[PDB]
Amino acid sequence: SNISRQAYADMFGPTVGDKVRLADTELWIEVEDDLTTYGEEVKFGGGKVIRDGMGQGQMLAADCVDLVLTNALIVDHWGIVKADIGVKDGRIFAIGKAGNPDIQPNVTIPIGAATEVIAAEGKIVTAGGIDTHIHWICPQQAEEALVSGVTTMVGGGTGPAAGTHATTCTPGPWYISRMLQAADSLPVNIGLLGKGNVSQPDALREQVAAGVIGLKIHEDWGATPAAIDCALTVADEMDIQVALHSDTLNESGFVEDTLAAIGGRTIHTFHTEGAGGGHAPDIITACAHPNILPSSTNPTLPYTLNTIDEHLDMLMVCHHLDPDIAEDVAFAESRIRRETIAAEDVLHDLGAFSLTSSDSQAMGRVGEVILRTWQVAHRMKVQRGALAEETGDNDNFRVKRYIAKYTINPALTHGIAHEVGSIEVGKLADLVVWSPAFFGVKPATVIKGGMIAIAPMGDINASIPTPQPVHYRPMFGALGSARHHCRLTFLSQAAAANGVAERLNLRSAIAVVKGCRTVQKADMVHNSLQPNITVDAQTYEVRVDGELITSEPADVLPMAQRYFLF
Amino acid sequence: SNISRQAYADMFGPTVGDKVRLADTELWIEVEDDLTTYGEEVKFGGGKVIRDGMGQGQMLAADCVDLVLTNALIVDHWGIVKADIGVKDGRIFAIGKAGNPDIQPNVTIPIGAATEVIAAEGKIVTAGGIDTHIHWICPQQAEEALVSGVTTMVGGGTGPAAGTHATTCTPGPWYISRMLQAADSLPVNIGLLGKGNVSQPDALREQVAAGVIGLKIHEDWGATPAAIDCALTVADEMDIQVALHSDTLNESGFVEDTLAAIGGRTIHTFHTEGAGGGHAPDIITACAHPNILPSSTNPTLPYTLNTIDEHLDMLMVCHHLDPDIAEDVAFAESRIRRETIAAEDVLHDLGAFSLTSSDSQAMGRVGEVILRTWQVAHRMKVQRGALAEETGDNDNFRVKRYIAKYTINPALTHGIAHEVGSIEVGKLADLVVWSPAFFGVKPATVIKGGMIAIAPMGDINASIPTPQPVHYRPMFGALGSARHHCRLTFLSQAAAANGVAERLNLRSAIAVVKGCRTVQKADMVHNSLQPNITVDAQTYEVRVDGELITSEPADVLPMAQRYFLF
Amino acid sequence: SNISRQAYADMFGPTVGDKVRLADTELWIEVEDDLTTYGEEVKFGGGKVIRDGMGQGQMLAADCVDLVLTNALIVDHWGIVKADIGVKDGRIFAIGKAGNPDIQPNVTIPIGAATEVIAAEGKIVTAGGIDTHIHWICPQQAEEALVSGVTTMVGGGTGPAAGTHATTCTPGPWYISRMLQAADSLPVNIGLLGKGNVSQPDALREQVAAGVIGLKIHEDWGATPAAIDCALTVADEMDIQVALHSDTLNESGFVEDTLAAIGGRTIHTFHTEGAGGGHAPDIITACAHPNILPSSTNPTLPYTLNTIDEHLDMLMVCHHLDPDIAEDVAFAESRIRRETIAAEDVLHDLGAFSLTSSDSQAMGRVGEVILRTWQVAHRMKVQRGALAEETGDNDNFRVKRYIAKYTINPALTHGIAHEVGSIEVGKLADLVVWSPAFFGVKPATVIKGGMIAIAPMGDINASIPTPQPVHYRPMFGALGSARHHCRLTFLSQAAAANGVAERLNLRSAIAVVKGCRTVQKADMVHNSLQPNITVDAQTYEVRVDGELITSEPADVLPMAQRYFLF
Amino acid sequence: MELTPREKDKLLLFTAALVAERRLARGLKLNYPESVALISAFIMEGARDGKSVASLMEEGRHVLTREQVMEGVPEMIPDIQVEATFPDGSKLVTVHNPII
Amino acid sequence: MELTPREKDKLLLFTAALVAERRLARGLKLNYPESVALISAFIMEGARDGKSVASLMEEGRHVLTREQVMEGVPEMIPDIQVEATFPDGSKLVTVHNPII
Amino acid sequence: MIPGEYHVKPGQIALNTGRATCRVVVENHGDRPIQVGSHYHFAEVNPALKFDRQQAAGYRLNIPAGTAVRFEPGQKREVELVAFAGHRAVFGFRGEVMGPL
Ligand SMILES: [Mn+2]
Ligand SMILES: [Mn+2]
Ligand SMILES: [Mn+2]
Ligand SMILES: [Mn+2]
Ligand SMILES: [Mn+2]
Ligand SMILES: [Mn+2]
Repeated sequence: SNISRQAYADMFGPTVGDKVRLADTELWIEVEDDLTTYGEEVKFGGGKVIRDGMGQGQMLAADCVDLVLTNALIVDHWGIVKADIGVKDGRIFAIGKAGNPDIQPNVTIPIGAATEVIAAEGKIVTAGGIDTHIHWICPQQAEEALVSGVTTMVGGGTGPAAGTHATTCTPGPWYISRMLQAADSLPVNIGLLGKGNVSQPDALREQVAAGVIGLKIHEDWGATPAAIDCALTVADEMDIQVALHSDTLNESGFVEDTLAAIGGRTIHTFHTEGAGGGHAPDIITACAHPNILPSSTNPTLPYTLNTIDEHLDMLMVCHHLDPDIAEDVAFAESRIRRETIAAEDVLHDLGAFSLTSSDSQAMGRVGEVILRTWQVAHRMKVQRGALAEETGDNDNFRVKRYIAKYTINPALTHGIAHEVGSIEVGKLADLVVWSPAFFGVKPATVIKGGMIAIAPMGDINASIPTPQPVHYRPMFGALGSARHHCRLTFLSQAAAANGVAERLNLRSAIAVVKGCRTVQKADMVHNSLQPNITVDAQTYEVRVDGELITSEPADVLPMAQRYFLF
Repeated sequence: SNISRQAYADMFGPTVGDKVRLADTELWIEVEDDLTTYGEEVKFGGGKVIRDGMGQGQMLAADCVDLVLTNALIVDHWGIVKADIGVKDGRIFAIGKAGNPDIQPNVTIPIGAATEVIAAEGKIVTAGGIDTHIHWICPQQAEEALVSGVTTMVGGGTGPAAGTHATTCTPGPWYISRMLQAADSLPVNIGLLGKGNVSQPDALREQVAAGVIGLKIHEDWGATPAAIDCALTVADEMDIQVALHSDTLNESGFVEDTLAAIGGRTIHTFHTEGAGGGHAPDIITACAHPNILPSSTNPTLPYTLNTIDEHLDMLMVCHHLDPDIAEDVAFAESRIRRETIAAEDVLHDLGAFSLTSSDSQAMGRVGEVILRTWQVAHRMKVQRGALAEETGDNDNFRVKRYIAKYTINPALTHGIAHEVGSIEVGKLADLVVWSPAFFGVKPATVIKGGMIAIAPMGDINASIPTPQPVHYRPMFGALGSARHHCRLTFLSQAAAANGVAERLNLRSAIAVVKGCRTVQKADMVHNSLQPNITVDAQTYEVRVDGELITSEPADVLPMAQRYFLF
Repeated sequence: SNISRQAYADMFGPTVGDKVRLADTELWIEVEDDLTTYGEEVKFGGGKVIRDGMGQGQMLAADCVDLVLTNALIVDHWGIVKADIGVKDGRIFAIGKAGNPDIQPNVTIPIGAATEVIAAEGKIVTAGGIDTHIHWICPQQAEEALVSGVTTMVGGGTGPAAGTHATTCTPGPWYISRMLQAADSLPVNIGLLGKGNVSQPDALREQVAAGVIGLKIHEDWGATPAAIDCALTVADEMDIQVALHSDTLNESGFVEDTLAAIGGRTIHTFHTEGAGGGHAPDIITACAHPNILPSSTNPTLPYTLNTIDEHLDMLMVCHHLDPDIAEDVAFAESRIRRETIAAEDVLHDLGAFSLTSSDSQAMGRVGEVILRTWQVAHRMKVQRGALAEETGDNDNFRVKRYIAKYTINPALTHGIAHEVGSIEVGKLADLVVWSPAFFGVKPATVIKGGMIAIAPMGDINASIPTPQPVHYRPMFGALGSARHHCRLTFLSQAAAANGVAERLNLRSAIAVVKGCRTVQKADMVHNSLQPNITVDAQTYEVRVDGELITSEPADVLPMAQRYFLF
Repeated sequence: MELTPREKDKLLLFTAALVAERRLARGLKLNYPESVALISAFIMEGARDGKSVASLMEEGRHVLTREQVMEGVPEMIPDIQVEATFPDGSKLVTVHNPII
Repeated sequence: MELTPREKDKLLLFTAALVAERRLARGLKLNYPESVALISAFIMEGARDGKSVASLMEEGRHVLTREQVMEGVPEMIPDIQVEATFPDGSKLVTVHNPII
Repeated sequence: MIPGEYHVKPGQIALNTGRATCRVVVENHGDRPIQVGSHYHFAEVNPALKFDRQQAAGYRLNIPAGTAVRFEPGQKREVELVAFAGHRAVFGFRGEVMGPL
């Protein structure tokens, strides 16, 4: 028949042309396309469409999806469209029109007896976040991150030890094997980084052979040109990524010396702004090179009123510095610059910085990677208006540019984009369902490998799952063997060949990293800008093409006091 | 010598002829028999009987029980007797007189070095409850149910997804295999139900071959006569049970059409009263047929002052209905009838309804199955007095009739009575110890497969286990491998043959279901009545043999505000 | 250059000659030696020593330690020295000078790429406690004990059952196998004790063959001379230890009869003072014999103002006694003697009592074994001054004597000293890091088998691990397979040979007990005194060599209200 | 006490309500979680007192007003649901559009 | 409410603070854990009110004095740290030598 | 400012366009109410509804997906049907076709 657009949205979610506000921000998205056939939408419930002989067919399991997310508003680097998502064998099967081919038209995602259903109408579906800057200080970090919407965690550490507090390094074979084993107990995909600070290649190769998918070069372990060059040599020959936290003291040379030692080889620079570490005060200039994949740690995102006051003490504790030792306090202060902190926000908006990470419990907040990326986006719209690439009256391009920062780009940088990072067929089903009012803050459902791992849950004894108190509790996807079957442990090609998974008797699915050496700044989705950026050695001012880059500190932000109890 | 009856009861628990009040209800039980030899009772403690050469013998492990529950007051469908319970190899060894044959008379349960002891004097021992209407919305439901005294859980679901919120279905091979694997992490015996709504038999057979012990036909997935007939055909050939939630809308026909499609084949009707779903308004008439095994979901048990007011919203949320869509609200209201709600209580008291279940988080409370069954029993005594079958001045028969509702009858209906459901030799040792003051509300000890799985526990650091705070905490029977060894995963005969447990690498004990097709209304212990029941299409009045059936709503109930903090 | 002693201590911890106060007690320790080379200390942090080519070398994993604890103040039975601790393969590698041999002198513990670092400067490192008197009433006891600093737990039980409430016995093969399996889920090294009360040797041998490392003889199961002699015969032939809780009632004879039945064979007497059980009122005289290894349970340590008032009710509940039964209350009172309670404190100070244990939830507090041993030490210094063995102006000898009570001595007594009990090369890396202000009360880090298992942890979402709230949370060493690899399950030589670990499919590391029969009072480190002790049958006065032994009850104690919230 | 898992879960709701209650007292405009906890705790004590389900479904809408909570909060809470032990057992209370 | 693990963790700090707050009220000299909880809870409510980080780093040192806590307690707390949601998001507050 | 608010553009959606339809007068002769779904094969509804079943062959209700049309006892009303598409193979319901058509 005919139905008004409003009633339609209330029933099946927004369609082409409708706009939606992301949480309590100023960001608006507009549905670019809708893959449904009007009047043929599948809906589940009493007397609804998905029923035998109607929206559900007679095909066997092999011929129908296992899980269907009906009427989903997909937000991904590739588009903001309305469609049905099909999941088969723990992987993204198709993005199309679900239903029964027997009686419905254009059905690309067949629903059968074997098909479970998740109603996504009026919700936003995104890929699970990927944090490539984890400090394994405590296992409780995984639950915190999973609840925020991050399904993959890469980093290093052995627990609450001095080395791990300061650096993302799982030192050597024994600690690597132990962490690889302990990873099985965690509801997130994991990848370990070893200590790359050594001038003897065999000491690095053993670690890669033991299982790490990358090597962290950290100044606390001595980020000298010899160490850097050494890690990059082994990386080049084993197809693993190198993450760098450069020499803040300028002890072995300045930023240009580090850049020279790197020698145009692929590398991931952590906290490229510098507050989290790096050559004082211009490590930020690294974002200008093609072999550099730059990222920001979250405490400096976005520039706000209390950012500076907060940073000094935070610096001290993480790096085991002494507030009484003059040299220890001067080097901490040379690290915090209002100038570079303000510029970072803008450099993100332009696509000069390509990733966002946490730096969990070592100058970073594990559950605020997504939340802060959107707070930056909001502030940049407010201050700088629409991007040059925007089309139409929405912020669709700014959303694609920012979502890619914690999804696809991190996945490309660490060589796991073939497995995760986006909602594309063939990729593991790591999805997150959000209610528009809580986007980026508190997820409605967090799916892992095709099974819900964590979700808000009310009174276990209630007559429905909605009565208070409602708080995040672990679901079946996080239980014993189901968990193993729904998570990935990323290994290096070498470790895989050596049969490390068999020797350690790892129970989860194994995935291998590849393509870490060939990625470059230009491959970073929507964030490939290489600016002619300069930093004034005295005033610390950041300039791109001579023009001054800067922003103002926010006094109030969205996705903050309106959603949290504390 | 001689000892007064009172002092005797205070020392060894009540004996033949003594009466005990169940919690704060009006129900009284009277010890029908005592299997001890007066003066020869075994008691454990300092200077007590169970000691080397005295109440403990010299026999090897193979010749003595592993666990003995001394001086237990057993309440089961078969009797209310005082005796010692012996447990060997995780199963009920014997119900008799424990001790040392060397010096004591009539010892049937030998106590040796290998014998652990649980003092049950002054306590009531019952079999563990069996809930055959579980919605696997969250894993936390198992702990809630176990604490209430239910040791076996049958149902379906994949977690907090639309399909599971509304129906008890684990859709297809992949989700079945995943749930079967996740089941190992749970401290209760489990059995899964697949989605039976399909008109192609092969789609049902795969699910049975994948591991389900039953098929749920639900109206939300289309409970048409074709779907019904299809599920029953496969059930008949694979010896699995079918649970039905009929067509409330009368869309495909009325209750008589559904009954006709069933065609005199065995079937379990969920919430036969109808409020939880079913042909409006007479699905309740199904309890008159011999092939129908009828059960009630707990929110309508018993009829009280707030029952009605509560139901409308509860209906909406569970089935994904819309309060603004007229058709969605009319069908919810056509489901709630004061008339049938009142009649249900009485139909239970008579033995017309044979089971009680929860319908966990989908119009049911997981931890109130036992609690509500007894609240119904109490209210029925209060309103209708003694049953025609009562003998003596006690409520012994009414207790046997009601306890069977959540123990043996559910076990018979789903083909697992050979493994659990009652305290009989050979059955798995799933027992629950209760203090008379907390019967049906809060258990003293919950035993699973011979090991305590959960119990009230005080200050872990205290000098004794009794100091506050005391709350239920998991014990050894719920830990890793001990848990696997103490729980059962029920498979279909087909899945067992296909080596599903080996392929999925399930770690728990495996049990197979059988005898699902041959059970009938007449086999339901103490609840085999087939009444000539009619429902008035207009007034909704329920009549048995023309006489009106009804009861009054309670304003206050026992086992409620006197025991709970919230 | 030159640095003042104060600034030196603030930077690297105290050195030779400095004194440190243990928590808020009157006990002072003085650094006896320092194994470092001044100016060559290794320190980790930004710009610190442990960096590539500096304090970190180029050697492969096989040639460097996995974990190094820098600048640790070691407190052990063998000395109170300042040194670096190296850990390799989960075991104590060396106690020396860590660093890079390439540029540093006297390096005995090489630091390489594979080396993780824990900063221990300004902290006290000790071996993990060993409680040989555990009642497995609930699994939650392990976390409580681990947090207090006890890494090994020996005892028996099947959970919250009458037998376990009263005695430390895991009755027979089935319950033994079940507990051995459940032990894998626990973060502490475990060893089980079987029920040794039987006069048929084969009934004891089966239990030893099933896996117990000892046999508990308890009066509640009949501690007759026949039972005692029987257990000792099997112990002698299978190299397992026997723990005894003698006949309090004097039913089978007096203390001398029990001593006679023992017949000069090795044995561990639990709660030798008697309040926790034993021949009334002189079981305390057992500490005079060479074959007796005496220990105290913690509630009577130390003698305080409320000790007596507290004991009567505690007695009743544990042993299932009746306050109305005269004989049950008289025997409880004959057990509590101010006289022997006061003497116990002094007998410890002298080295007559050699061990301290808990007796968890059966007249003992699981998390107060360490805490109370030090409270006794403090009170003894206060009342009796320096020991005859003290040298210098410190309490170094009293600390070595008392620490051995819950570390090495318990390890020797139960035949596991080859695996744990002290900080010596080759032993498993079960270490505990303490801050001087919280010594004996709340640990900074608890390491198990080379991995941190539990530690104080702040806000998981914070930018550093220190923000509130800070409370003990489990770390990686307590997760799945990592846990299995870091813990030990002690088996009897027989069970090991029978392939019990393979049959039960135990996943943890297996260790075997040996040398249980050959240990004697003289082998107890710093606690080998065999006093000519007598107890007056009427007045209960304890006398050693005719002189009266006694102490006064404390009104206030350290490590109490200053550290606890409740 | 023998507290079951559900009684222990409601202690969380109660504690969350103490937080909101104190803030409302200082005169702050409550946020999302604060509002939910405050109204939910109100209903539980309603049941404890013995008020009927129908009575509470009404009174629950008069706990907090639109001028006592932050902007957008009322629209974020289309309804509030909580269960408590009434004299006649556990019952579900649904308050529609609690904040006006 | 949809409480995350961190919001639930802060409920522990808040409850611990209620304990200390009541004891201080009876006029007791607070111990170690009590002091930490009391000052930490003070700062959280500071953020809720909207006070800046700098303001709190100061005010936090005037919550409890040396004569309100047991002997040795001030020296056991060289600094106090807690994070809360300020109007501009989560921030870290470090109070040095809170007790004087 | 309303968190997550929609800004639906005004207008209407035309449902099931370009498909054969037909009107049918239906009368509920039963004593109990009957409610029919949008995708249910009309020709196989409850036998108590009286209408030309021959015309409703392979048709369903021309109503927005997921909605229903109720019929109280004795109710009579005209409804609009729209033709099934896809393979036009009806399986299930009352089992009257179980195949193409
Ligand atoms: Mn860094
Ligand atoms: Mn970092
Ligand atoms: Mn139902
Ligand atoms: Mn149901
Ligand atoms: Mn004892
Ligand atoms: Mn004991």
